[PDB]
Amino acid sequence: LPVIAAPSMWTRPQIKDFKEKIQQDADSVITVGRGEVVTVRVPTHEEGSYLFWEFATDNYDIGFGVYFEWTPLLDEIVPVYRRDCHEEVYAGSHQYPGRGVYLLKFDNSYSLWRSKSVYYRVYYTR
Amino acid sequence: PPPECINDLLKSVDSEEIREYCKKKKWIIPEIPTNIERAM
Repeated sequence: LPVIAAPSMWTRPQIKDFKEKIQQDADSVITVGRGEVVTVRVPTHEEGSYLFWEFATDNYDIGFGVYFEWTPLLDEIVPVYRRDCHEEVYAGSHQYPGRGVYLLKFDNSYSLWRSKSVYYRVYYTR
Repeated sequence: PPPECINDLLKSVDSEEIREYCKKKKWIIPEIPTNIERAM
């Protein structure tokens, strides 16, 4: 079967620059309600190698994970876990296993009282 | 511009500057998501 390459993840200290840049270019800021899971679907491009993602939050942590949907099978790429992306920007990358759709899950399920503001950015290489 | 090397860069040195430059050279192409789903 297809062997799935391991994702890469890291962080960069400048949070304020990221959120500043996001608001400028477009308005895409996901507001995740209380007990909600937002899933951003990001398909693979016919000629493309990797998907790069970035995300950050304002006042609070949030759950993040990455799944891959084939061409409904699901591979788990980054298992869903809580990140402190309010302190720093969180980034990562993964190589295409094949033709399919990436599911970026922003998981607030645990939080009873608190909505989360999510700034995110996505890229791909060729 | 090999994909694997673009990754080692951004890991080690990451900023808006590197991102915009990598956008300039079309090493990284801005992505457009399709659907954004909401569940409880």
